[PDB]
Amino acid sequence: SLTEENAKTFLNNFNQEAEDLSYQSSLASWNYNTNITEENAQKMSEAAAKWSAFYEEQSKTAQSFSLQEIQTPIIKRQLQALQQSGSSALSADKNKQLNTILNTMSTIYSTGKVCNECLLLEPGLDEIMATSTDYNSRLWAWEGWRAEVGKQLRPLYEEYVVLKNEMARANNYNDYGDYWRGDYEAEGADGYNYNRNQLIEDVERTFAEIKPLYEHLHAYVRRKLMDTYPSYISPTGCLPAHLLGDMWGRFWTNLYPLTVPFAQKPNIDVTDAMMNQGWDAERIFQEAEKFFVSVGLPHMTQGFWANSMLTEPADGRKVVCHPTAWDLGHGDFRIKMCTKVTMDNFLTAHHEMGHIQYDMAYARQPFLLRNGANEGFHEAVGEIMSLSAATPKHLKSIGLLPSDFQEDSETEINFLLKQALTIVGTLPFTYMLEKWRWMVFRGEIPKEQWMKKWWEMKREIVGVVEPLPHDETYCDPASLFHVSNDYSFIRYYTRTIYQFQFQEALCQAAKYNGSLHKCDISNSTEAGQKLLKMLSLGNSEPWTKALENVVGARNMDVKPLLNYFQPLFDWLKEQNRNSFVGWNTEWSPYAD
Amino acid sequence: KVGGNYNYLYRLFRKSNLKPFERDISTEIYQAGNKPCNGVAGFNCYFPLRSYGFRPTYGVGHQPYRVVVLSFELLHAPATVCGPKKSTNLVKNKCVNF
Ligand SMILES: *[C@@H]1O[C@H](CO)[C@@H](O)[C@H](O)[C@H]1NC(C)=O
Ligand SMILES: *[C@@H]1O[C@H](CO)[C@@H](O)[C@H](O)[C@H]1NC(C)=O
Ligand SMILES: [Zn+2]
Repeated sequence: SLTEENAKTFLNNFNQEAEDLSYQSSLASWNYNTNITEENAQKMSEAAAKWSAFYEEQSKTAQSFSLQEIQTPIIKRQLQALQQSGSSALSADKNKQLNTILNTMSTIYSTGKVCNECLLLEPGLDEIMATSTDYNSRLWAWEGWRAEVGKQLRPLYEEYVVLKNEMARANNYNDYGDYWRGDYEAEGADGYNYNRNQLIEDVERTFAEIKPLYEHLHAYVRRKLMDTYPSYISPTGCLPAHLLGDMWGRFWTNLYPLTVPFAQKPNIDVTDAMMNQGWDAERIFQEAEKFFVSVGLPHMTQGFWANSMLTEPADGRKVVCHPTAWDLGHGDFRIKMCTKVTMDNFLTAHHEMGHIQYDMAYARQPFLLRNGANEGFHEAVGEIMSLSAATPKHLKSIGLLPSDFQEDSETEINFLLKQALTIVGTLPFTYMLEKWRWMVFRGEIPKEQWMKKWWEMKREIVGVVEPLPHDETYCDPASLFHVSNDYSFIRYYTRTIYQFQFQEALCQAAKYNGSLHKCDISNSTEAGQKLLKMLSLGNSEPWTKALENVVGARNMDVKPLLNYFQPLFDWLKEQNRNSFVGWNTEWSPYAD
Repeated sequence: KVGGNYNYLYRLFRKSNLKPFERDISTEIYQAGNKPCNGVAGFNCYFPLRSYGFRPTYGVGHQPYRVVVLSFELLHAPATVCGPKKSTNLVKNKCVNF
């Protein structure tokens, strides 16, 4: 007669129907991705619409069971994971307006072009911003892009922010930033309870420790770019936005040819060594399976080798040609990837097999809990596999590098620098962008000072100065893919922290004596059973408890990140002696 | 079946558990809550018999598995089901055990 058993029966029925409906939707999506046609696209759209209708109907029906009467914790968590409405809180008119604005912004961002040659975003602009080293050739493209796309998305983004705030207020929240940070909200005991407002205080604390390393890296990059840009870089100033190897500056990996510690000893590439042995896609997948079994993980399913499309189809099928790990359900785990015999694809195979093994872990949990702890766990569990499989020891153990090779200091320094240009260089950008979006959604930044405060944060946090003045008529934040299209961006910082946390926790448990970046979890079963303890829980427990099962801490920790690049940190600190680590927030390339 | 073998059904909800060797073929709506169901499905009125989505794309834990249970009954009545008896060859002009 109690509402607890009624809610349990309702959740059982919902899961029983979802394990079929979501499975059919995922099967339709996979059939569309295999052979992109019109009929498959229509079937996928119909399946997705049916699944969304079922989910919203069940959410509307589940709101009649308040969590105060539910005593069982898992049942309460399952009910909370479903009572969340989301976009259905708004009325029909507001929802239609928000959808139209989102679609218009997506169409403008996808069909954007910059001409005074005449190219588009991906064909010409990306290649120029990645490879070209001329000042004007990059400046004109950057200015044209952030003047066209920004001024075309500003009036739509202004109303998009208001509509998202209205949706958040209708969903019992305050602002869109709190709704996005609500994913890291945990519930449990006195020690396993996390609040949304605590993330704002913890992110800044975690970023305060990575400041000296980022300052040294920025000083080194500036000193190395002073050569190629003699009359465009100040000795005690910031770096232009169009000289970061990217349109926005998210990844500084394109600056490796210009910023190299030791050019006479390039990085290690096993492409030719893999081609000589006669390997292929199936060999790479078998080696990845062997690596994942050696650490002590469950064995791959048979359907992974028959139903999954591991290689590019030669039957004329048009695939999106990008890596993805699909979990259709009921024991169906597939990988859709443009896999080749290259090294980057070799690492991406292990990265996706990590997500697959993650999906194969929480399958015993109910459907309402078949997901990671948060958005920063699912993508970080797979990254540590690629980090541990790209070591010179694993390559020699598998047979890609001969035994006569020995680890050199200059090669390790170059590898650490190339990894920091991609991992350490994106954290300040992510933090600054997320702080800006949070302060804009919260209404702290007036609508007449968006660009001013944006560039001030670019000067103070990322240390990036604009090459030309941009007033409030532009909208450079909206020029990003994650900002134009509705998507979260704070997940990348948490992922970068949690991957190093997991790496250190799994390397200290195997009693490894050496550098953190040279760890090797192979031939160590104790490193797997300790990891699965977190992989088998998923969303059934708060993320703090799942994090405690691996590293012991119940919050973010940046000490493993600083310990990962400790030799590189010392090398940069020793090389940047004849310079000033930092940047003044007054220099301007446009000003005389 | 590729499209789906929805011919096999299974009971998920019921008032109480069954007894040893008991069969239930009722198709009545499961009265979950205090609301008296009137043959229609909805809130607190769910259908007890659900269907299997058997498809070849499943893994090893959701594929159809056929299970047979052989139970032996040895009541006081005389037994009429004995195992296969063995046999041998015959012997001539020699005393053996028959
Ligand atoms: C994929 O679609 C193309 C276009 O009609 C067709 O020629 C090809 O046979 C299809 N392949 C499969 C496996 O269905
Ligand atoms: C694991 O042990 C086997 C057998 O001793 C050996 O052949 C292999 O190289 C080892 N792998 C690593 C990574 O130590
Ligand atoms: Zn990915």
